[PDB]
Amino acid sequence: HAEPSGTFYRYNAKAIGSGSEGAQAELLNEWHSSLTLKEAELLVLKILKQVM
Amino acid sequence: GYDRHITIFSPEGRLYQVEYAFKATNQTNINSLAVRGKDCTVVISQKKVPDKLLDPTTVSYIFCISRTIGMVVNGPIPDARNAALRAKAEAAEFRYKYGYDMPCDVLAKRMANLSQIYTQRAYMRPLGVILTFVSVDEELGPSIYKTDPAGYYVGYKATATGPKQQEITTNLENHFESWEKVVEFAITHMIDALGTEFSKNDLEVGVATKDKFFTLSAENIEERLVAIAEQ
Amino acid sequence: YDSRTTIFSPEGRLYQVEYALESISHAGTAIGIMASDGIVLAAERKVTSTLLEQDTSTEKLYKLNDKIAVAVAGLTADAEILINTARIHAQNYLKTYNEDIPVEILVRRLSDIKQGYTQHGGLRPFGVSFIYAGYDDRYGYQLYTSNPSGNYTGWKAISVGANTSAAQTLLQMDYKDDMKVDDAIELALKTLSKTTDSSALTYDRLEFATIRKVYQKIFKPQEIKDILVKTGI
Amino acid sequence: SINGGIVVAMTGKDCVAIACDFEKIFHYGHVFLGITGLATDVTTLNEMFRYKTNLYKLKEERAIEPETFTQLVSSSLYERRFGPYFVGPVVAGINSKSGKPFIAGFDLIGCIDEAKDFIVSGTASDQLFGMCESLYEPNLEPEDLFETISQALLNAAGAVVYIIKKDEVVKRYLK
Amino acid sequence: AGLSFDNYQRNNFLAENTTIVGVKFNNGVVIAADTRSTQGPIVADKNCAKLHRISPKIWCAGAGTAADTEAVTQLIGSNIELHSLYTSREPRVVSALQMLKQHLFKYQGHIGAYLIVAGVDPTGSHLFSIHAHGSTDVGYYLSLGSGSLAAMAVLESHWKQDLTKEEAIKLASDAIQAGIWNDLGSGSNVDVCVMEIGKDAEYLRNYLTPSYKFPRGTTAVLKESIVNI
Amino acid sequence: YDRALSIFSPDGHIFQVEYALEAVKRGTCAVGVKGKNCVVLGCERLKLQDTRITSKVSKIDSHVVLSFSGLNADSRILIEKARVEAQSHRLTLEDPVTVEYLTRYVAGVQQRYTQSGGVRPFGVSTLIAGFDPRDDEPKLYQTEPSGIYSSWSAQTIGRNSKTVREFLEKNYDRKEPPATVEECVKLTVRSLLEVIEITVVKPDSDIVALSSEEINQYVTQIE
Amino acid sequence: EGPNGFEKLSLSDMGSLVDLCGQWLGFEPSRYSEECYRLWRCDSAAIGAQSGLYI
Amino acid sequence: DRYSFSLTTFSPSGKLGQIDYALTAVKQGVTSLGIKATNGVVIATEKKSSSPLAMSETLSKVSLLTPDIGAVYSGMGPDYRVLVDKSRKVAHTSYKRIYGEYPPTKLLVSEVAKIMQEATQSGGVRPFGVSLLIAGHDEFNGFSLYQVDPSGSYFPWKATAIGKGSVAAKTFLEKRWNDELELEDAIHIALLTLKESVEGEFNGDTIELAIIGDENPDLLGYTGIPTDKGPRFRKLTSQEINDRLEA
Amino acid sequence: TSIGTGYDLSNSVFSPDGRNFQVEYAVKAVENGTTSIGIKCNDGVVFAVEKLITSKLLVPQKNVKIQVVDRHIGCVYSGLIPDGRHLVNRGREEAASFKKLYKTPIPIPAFADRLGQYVQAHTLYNSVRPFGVSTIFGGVDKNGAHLYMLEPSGSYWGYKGAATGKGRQSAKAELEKLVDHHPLSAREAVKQAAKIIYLAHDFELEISWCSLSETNGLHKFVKGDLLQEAIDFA
Amino acid sequence: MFRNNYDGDTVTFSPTGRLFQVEYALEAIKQGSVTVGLRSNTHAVLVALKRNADELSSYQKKIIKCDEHMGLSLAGLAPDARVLSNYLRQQCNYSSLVFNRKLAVERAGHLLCDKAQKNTQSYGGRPYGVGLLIIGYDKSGAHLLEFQPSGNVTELYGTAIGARSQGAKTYLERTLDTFIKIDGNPDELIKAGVEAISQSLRDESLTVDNLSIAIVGKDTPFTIYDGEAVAKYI
Amino acid sequence: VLSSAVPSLPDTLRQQEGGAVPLSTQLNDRHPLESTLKNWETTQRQRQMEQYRQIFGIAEPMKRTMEMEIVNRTDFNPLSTNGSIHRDILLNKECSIDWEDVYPGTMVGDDVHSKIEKQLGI
Repeated sequence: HAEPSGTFYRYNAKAIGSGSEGAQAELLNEWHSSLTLKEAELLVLKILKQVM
Repeated sequence: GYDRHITIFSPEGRLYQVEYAFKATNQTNINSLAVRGKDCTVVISQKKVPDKLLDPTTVSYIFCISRTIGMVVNGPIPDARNAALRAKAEAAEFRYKYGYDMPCDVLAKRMANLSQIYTQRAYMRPLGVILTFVSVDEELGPSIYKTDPAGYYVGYKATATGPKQQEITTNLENHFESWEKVVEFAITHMIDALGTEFSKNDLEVGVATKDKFFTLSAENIEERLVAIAEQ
Repeated sequence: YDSRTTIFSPEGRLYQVEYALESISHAGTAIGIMASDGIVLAAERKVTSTLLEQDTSTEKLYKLNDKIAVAVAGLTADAEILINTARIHAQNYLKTYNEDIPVEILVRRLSDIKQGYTQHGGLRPFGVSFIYAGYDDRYGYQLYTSNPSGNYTGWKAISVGANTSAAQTLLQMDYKDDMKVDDAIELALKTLSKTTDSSALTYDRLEFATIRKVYQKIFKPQEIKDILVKTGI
Repeated sequence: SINGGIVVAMTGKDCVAIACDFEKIFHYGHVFLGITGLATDVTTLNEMFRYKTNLYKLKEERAIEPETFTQLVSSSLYERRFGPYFVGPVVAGINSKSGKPFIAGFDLIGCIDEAKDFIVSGTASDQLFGMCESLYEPNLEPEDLFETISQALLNAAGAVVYIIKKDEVVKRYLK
Repeated sequence: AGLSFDNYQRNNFLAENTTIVGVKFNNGVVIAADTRSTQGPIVADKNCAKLHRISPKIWCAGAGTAADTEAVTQLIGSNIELHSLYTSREPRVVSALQMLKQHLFKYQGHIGAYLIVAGVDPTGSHLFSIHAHGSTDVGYYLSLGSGSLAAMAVLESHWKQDLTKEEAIKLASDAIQAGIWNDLGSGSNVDVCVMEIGKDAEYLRNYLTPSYKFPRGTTAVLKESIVNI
Repeated sequence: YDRALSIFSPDGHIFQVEYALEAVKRGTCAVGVKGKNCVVLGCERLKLQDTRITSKVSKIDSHVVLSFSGLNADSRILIEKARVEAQSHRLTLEDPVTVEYLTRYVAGVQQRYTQSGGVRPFGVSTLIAGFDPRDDEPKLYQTEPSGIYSSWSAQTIGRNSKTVREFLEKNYDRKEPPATVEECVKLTVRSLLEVIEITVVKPDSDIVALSSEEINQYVTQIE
Repeated sequence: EGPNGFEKLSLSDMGSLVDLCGQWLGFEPSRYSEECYRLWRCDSAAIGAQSGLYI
Repeated sequence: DRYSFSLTTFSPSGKLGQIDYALTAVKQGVTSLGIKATNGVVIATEKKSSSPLAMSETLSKVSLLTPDIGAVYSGMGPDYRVLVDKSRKVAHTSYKRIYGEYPPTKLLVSEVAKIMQEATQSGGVRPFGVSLLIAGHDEFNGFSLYQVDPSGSYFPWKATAIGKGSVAAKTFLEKRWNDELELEDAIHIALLTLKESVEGEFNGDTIELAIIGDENPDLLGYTGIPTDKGPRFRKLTSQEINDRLEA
Repeated sequence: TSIGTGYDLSNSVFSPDGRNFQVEYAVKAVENGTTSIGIKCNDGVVFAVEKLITSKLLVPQKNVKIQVVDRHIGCVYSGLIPDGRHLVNRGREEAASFKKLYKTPIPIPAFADRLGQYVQAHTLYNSVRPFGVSTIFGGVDKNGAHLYMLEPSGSYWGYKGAATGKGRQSAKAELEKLVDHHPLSAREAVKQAAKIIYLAHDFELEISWCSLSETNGLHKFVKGDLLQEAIDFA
Repeated sequence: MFRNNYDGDTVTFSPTGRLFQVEYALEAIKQGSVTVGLRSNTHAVLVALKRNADELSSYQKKIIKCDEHMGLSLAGLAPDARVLSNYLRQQCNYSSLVFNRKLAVERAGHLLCDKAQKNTQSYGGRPYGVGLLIIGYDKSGAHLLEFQPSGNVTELYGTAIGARSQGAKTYLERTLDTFIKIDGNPDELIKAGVEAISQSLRDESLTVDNLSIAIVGKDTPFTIYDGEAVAKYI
Repeated sequence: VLSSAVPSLPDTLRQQEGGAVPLSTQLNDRHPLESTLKNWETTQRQRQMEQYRQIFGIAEPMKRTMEMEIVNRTDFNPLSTNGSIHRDILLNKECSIDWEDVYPGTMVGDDVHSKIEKQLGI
């Protein structure tokens, strides 16, 4: 994640833009190391459901 | 509004920033005097130290711009020294380009023209000094030319500058073979006009002759005062 | 929102450019009429004093090139810089194509220059508006006007400067598309007379030129007086 | 090639004559300019002088006189002093006010040869210098001037001759 | 800006396919020159003026590339006029020498102007010679041009200290006459200028000056026309 | 925060850039409609005006077209820069400019002029329409002073834009776009009557300005 | 600092803030702090750029 | 720092702020007038000095731009001095070095006006606070007199006055001008008009007068080549003015 | 009047009284620094500083406040740290350049002028602020000892005794008495300089001097027995 | 109140002589995380407490190596730290190419000092908001430099910068007599540093993730201990 | 100006020079005096500043160059190539003429906006 301030952070899961505060809170509840790609795609869509 | 902080016309048609520069020339509280002899020009200037610790030797407002040209500055010395280096360089360049010594009047024109830039450019402030060039031109003979921050330059047969220039000038108007005589003449009217007795430490003198311009030392000034006392 | 010309006000308007347009409203009225066989340019010489050299003092009408002329309303100082640029630009086209520059191209370049001065902070808008009258093969006789904002519009008969609204109204009611250059002259005299703030429209206050048949003739004061009385003004 | 044509100018009595062998003789008002050399330079100079004279007329509201035009050409030619125009120009005209016939000739970089008798330029000039001097006389009439100028041009070498009066110009062609 | 070099390469591709003397006398200086101009062996224009005027009392005469001498001389004349107006003083000859030599040095001698500058200033009379490369020298008498050697012989033979106005004119004129007779590049008449400290410069142009009418209709005419201004 | 381009408002948008949009909203109305194989551009148009030396729709190339709204003076210069790029691309490259490329360049110029406090951004929003070279897919793009360029099936900019962008939104179906020149033209005309000049661009550099639209006006008016 | 509705708080303030209001509100301080920091720091108007603008 | 916002901008009334203020500086300045006669032109002004000890010869307000052209000013001297230095320089670069002769009055005035105008739209320089009465002679246009204002607008005048006594002097010139004026008569009128405007002492030392009239070969500095004739601009000495006053 | 509201928010602006207030404010920044004095002797000069120790963590040998612009020039400043060290390096550059070109140590009067122009150059334009340091500098050259003191305004003079900083009025008053009483030898002044600092005043005393006789024209610090003797005298 | 009028930029002096705009830059360091530096006669150590933007984000790099012999830590604005650190690294490498000398630690800290003090004198630019702790070991030996954005570089035995750095500073002063004598024992010196930074903590405890340690000496080129390698020192 | 489509080629059209024919590699055969004469004034000015630095110190060149930059950057007139009136005074060329002054020296790229962009590097 590259902020305009000139600092970049290595993120396991990141949400930016409108509703990022809600998305990040849920990503903290739901992300885990063993998260496979398929459920990650569903997870991304699930996160989009709440904040969209 | 902005007219007070930058050099642009006010509704009255006057540049306030340039006029405030004139008042800065009297901050040093020093007044000068320049008169012309038959073959030499002499300029007088007070040397109010006044502090005991301050060394009077380095307190000089008279600069040897060139071999024949010297100038006396009324106002803050940091602006005076900046002006000196400008004039000290314009004279040399003129000799290089045109092959003969810088005349007194032309130098005032160049410095005055430079001052005109500061009165027109918004981001350049007026220098805030009054320069009195004294020299003995090989063509016009002795001459005195005075420059002011407004960009004006005028030749004078005799001029005084400072807070009490009006007092000094009025005496010269009423009045109107060697440079030692004019020095005594100039000092006497400074004493008469201001009413303050002078010593070597309180006075600095510059003399312009056919050959060169030089500033009298402390002991040399004392000799002239002694000669005055003989009267 | 009017201290500088590079700032849009919340209403999305440039006050500095608007003020430039208002400046022209205080200038001498210049009126241009296109006839079926020529064009007529007239202007009110507002700056008047009997000590002023009424002759050889063309200040409103200028010759950009053969078959082109401009009537100036607003700051005369600003016009001279644009006019000289137009004269240079017209000759470059001839030096390049060996053909007289079309009027449309010349107007477009000048308006672009004026537009640029409304797009730079250190440049104020040109307080001047032109009335271009010229002739070229592409469109024949054509008449244009340009504003400080840098936008031009074609016209059959246009009045610029002071009392433009009053003069323009007179043109609409009287302008017949099939008039001659002569009839345009009477109308041009007529429109100014009812529009000028002066008691009477004398020649010394007035300037004229015409493009017809192609010769452009800027009228000397001697014949301006002759046409004035001929029209009964 | 069309390069290297010969142009000649002569001064008469209240009249001047300029002749040349696409045209190499051009006029800007009442002043005539003849250019000899590279055709590209001839075309370029005409456009440049037309550009300059036209601005001069507009700015000054007055036609450029031959004396003034002579300096303009010289100054323009000196520009590009390095890599000049391969042309030798000749100017002929009559001053509007004084009416004195005027002619001049230049080198590559504008050396004003303001001869009071005649001017030639271009190839084969070496032959034409002597012929003009043998035939030339001072104060010829416009008709007599034509014979002298035409005879020098034809025998030295179609041809065209301009006879310039105060308010009249005559253009003639020769066998 | 300035000289452009706009067609140096093109011209290269296409190619691949006088007497002047100065005499200083007691109360001034005299400059003289011939009046023959040659375009190669041909005499392009006789009766030519070779004495330029940098200022009212500073006159110049040159050789080499004619246009270069005319170009710089006029340019320096403007600077002298402007500088005099700026300083409100009678211009010095040394002033012209410095800008004239500095200008030539700037162009590395490509401007082939060899000049003799003579004039009178408030500091006295002067006489200088300038080369294309900027080098200069000062002498009581000088000579320049193809006929310089012939003229110098007369000057050396007859010149003396504190010459009079009349003698200097005769000496300078005689020197030019020697070049006229003995050098091909020099000929025609003699132009003489006299500059004195307390008097206006005297330009003595032409100081020394050492039928085939065909019947009308001889030349046939194809056609005639009238041109309109 | 209002008086500079280089300052963000506390809520997080540059007001000065926004103020340029209201200038566009003050300009004359422009419309654009994408058919299946064609694009239609309609524009909003005194007594003494010379109508024979005036077209609000200026073509940037043989196959590209560009309408605009807002300050006319700014548009006339933005158009000129686009025209030069179109030929320059046709010169440095061989193929003509892609419609997406031109709008990207035009938007870049508008975006570029926003990168300094001493320059007034162009108060003009462009409506670029055309066909890619040797392609039959209509493409319509819109640019804004801020420099954002977007692809639209149908868009209107300028005076009375919301009212006209609402009429199009309900009458234009992305799944049922008009499939005839008449159909799109009728929609564009009907779009303009809610408040005439119509231009039609067809593939292979076939640009024609319609005349006698009164038939469509009479037909639409009756219905 | 900042205009009304956009005030920014330093990470030091946030620590001093949750662990003190918890005294009055009466929540389990460690669990309450653990919940609050996630909501403070992950993304919020109060933290702003302070999470990446500083080392 | 790529730019600087313009000092001169339009007011809501359509007027340029600094321009009008600059005109006021000219109005508050010392008076200067010019009169165009049938065979010459006169330009006159009076010298105000800080102290009598000033050398009047150095207070040259009337100056020579070309031998046939002269100028006088009212307002800020330094601005006029700079303009004259550029005007003389421009007369050589633009015209003389191109055409070999000095420019006519109208062209030189236009180029001076161009210099003054470019200061009216700039972010660094205020407009020049001077109005110049430029008088000169042209071979074709003949004698002419132009007044150029800070805005860069120049007008030809038969007779005009600028400065503190502009209105009073201009009305006085109105009642005492005609197409038949002789240069000698014009000088008499100019000295009169300047007498009402001048405060204090009126002689040849407080007054300087220059005239464009017949040539002055004595001022040319050299003889010969009669085609090159003298200058026309002549600055009357204090001696000559004093003689004129007593008459 | 000491604020000058309206004419004090920008540099290179003259107030109605002719004063440039930004420069005056820079003077007040000088008055808040540690007092520093300089005494001119018959054979050299002496510098003294009341270095206020902040913490033990500072390395004592590397924490030196009396800078040496050149081998023969000593410099001590009071005021803003960034400006003081910036000026010293620039002055250091000038001294090296003069030696490089003319192959001789730069004279003190010439060195002061070069600094004065640089300091004064920042009072001309509004894009820069005046240096907020008054620098006491001096040394020995062909003409003997020299002591100079330049202000934020760029004005400098030669002094028989100089003082700056918060402890300025007291030091100057006592410094005047010393000159009046002994109108000094390099040895004697070191003791007197220590005395003045202690009178002016946790702080430590730093002293340096440069004299022709006792240091053959070089600038050296005071250490060991000499230091303690000066403290004992104080 | 009155501070608002004179804190607009780094060019306006306040009527009291204060230069606010650069004071704020010094205050910006308190926003950064605490870093601690200390050195013995032969060894120098840096200890830094990294911070993460969120629990899903990696901890920000806080210690950099300019060469094998010296390095630095960061505290304050990230963008300024990026500029200064890499600019310094551009100078380590430059000297070797043309001259083939190691750029001494003292020179490294002072070439950067000139960079920061320019921004405090000119309009437009702003003072850097980052403080540095540079540690290295060269011929002379151990070195520890603390650079402040106001162009003030100080040689230090130990120091701490960043949020709540006062606590670490107090501990270092209380233990200066001890860790200086820890010579030839790199392991013990780090333990002292880790203890020093521990006092600055409020809630967060030491972990292998957030903690970073660096050390350099005669037998130890600049090495950064991060991750599992830091477990022993905790 | 480099081509917008490809940022590695000169924009042949916008750079009106007579086609791409005047290619970059071919502008190497030059008049011997061209390079020296083109930047002669610059060399003299820089040499003059060096002497000021040696004698008067770095302060004087800084003051001279800062004044010139103030004049140059505050002067924007896209309708005149003539030097500023104050530029001559600072350069001390207010009473001097040169061929660069006498000879100061297209539909596409000579517009004002071209200079506005270059002036501001926008």
